[PDB]
Amino acid sequence: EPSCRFAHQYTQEQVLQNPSKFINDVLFWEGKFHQNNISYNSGNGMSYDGTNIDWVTGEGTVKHPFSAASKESLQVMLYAHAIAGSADAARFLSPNNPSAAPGIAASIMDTKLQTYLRFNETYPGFGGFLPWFTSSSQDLTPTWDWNNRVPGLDNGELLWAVYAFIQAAENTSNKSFIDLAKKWQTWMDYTKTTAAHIFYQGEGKVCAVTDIKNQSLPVYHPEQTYACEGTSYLNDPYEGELFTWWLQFFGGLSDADIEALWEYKRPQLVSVDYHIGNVGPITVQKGYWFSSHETWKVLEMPYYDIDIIRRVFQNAERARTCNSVVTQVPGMFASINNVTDPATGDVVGYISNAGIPSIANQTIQELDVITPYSVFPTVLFDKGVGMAWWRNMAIGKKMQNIYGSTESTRRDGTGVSALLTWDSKVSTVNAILGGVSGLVSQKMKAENIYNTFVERIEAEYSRVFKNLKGEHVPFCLPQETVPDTGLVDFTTCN
Ligand SMILES: *[C@@H]1O[C@H](CO)[C@@H](O)[C@H](O)[C@H]1NC(C)=O
Ligand SMILES: *[C@@H]1O[C@H](CO)[C@@H](O)[C@H](O)[C@H]1NC(C)=O
Ligand SMILES: *[C@@H]1O[C@H](CO)[C@@H](O)[C@H](O)[C@H]1NC(C)=O
Repeated sequence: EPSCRFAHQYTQEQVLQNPSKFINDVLFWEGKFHQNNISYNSGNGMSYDGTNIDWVTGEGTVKHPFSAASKESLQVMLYAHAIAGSADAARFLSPNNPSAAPGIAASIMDTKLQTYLRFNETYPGFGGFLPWFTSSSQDLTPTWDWNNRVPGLDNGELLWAVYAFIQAAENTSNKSFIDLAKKWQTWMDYTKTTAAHIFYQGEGKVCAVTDIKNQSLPVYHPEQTYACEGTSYLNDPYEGELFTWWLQFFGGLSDADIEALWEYKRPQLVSVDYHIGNVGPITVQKGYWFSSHETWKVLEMPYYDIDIIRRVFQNAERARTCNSVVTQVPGMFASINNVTDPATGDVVGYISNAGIPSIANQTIQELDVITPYSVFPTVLFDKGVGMAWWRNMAIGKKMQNIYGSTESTRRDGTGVSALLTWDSKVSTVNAILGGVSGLVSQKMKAENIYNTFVERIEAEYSRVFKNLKGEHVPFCLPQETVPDTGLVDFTTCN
């Protein structure tokens, strides 16, 4: 029912007055991203990173034929909600027939698993993990750059997503769905047997990227070797922390090695105070860039069951929203694709370093490009405020399309990334659905690792964050709009 260009059909206050109505429109159009040759390959059930859309028409043109376990995790998390019978996930997957959404998720995940297993057979050296892959043909291949290279961070995200999906499928008591869950449990369980050998160097050091001698050789072939790429380790509180937990619970590490994981991580967990103009001080967890993307872990594991953690991450959103108000930015910041050059149709590059410099490890930042998915952590705390920010960016010229929100816009409104990706779109969807931490905590409790998670993560956070300021500072609403400088809405979405 909703118009493609629904964002400017609402006022800001109307979004706050009824977030659910607005979200219902959001989910409908976000759902249109979920099509063959747009966001995934229906032949092998594998994600594509996304696709370019035509500068003028806003229709799919040039797909990204590659993806990674990180995008897989967004797709899988959605399917976890869909198979559990979530009405919102159904709005996304199957709006004209909600009752079919579980079956669609089940079918694709069946097809997907087959593809994962063919990849494992052909490339056993990955030990059941996924590199960046080409998904445009029936069988997966590593992208050229990712031959014999496997990232811990991305796989950590996928593994907890699959963990959630398994629980969701089994919660249905549908024997078909339970059988599917058990096959996925086998896939997931295999990674437990290889994780430490592939990614754990020792003394609490976990490879960010592991270099494989030869991906064609089995994990324990007499010639096979694994080594960390350089001295980049998963040692910080951002997305890589999901993989830390994988090693801890399932990797077969000693108690001394588990202690070493958290000890080596401790110096990267830091309390800092945001304070600009009359906003703050607000005590936050120091970010890498304080890109929204860095908070991803809270959607996969029940971090927010711990009050000190919930309070620290709530503070993040006080800082994030109000920072944009005080610096007069009509959106918020996250790692994102740069604008499209209209003459070529090509994205001009990728902007990793977009966040909030004053509360970041990396202070050298590009802040000319804003993105709707920057709201996903705000959405977890306050759907209304999250969606108000989302709306403010989506009303920018060309920032809605027939597949939902557009990747990104310049904050001065002189350029747009004419692109769709899972990262810029379905991150937000998964935040709207409340993450999968609920499903995960159920399975964690059943497998008696929940109490360990809570004890450990409360200890680590409570040791650093002792004297919170700014907890009285309300979330801020957008005060500036994206300038209209002559860009024209897509002809299929105006
Ligand atoms: C992956 O391949 C290895 C080695 O051929 C095999 O032992 C393992 O069972 C496979 N993984 C799964 C989940 O079937
Ligand atoms: C990697 O192992 C495969 C499988 O035996 C072998 O055929 C291939 O030549 C190896 N690659 C290199 C560069 O040694
Ligand atoms: C993004 O594009 C702008 C021009 O629109 C350019 O000045 C900037 O350096 C680009 N950044 C990246 C990281 O590609």
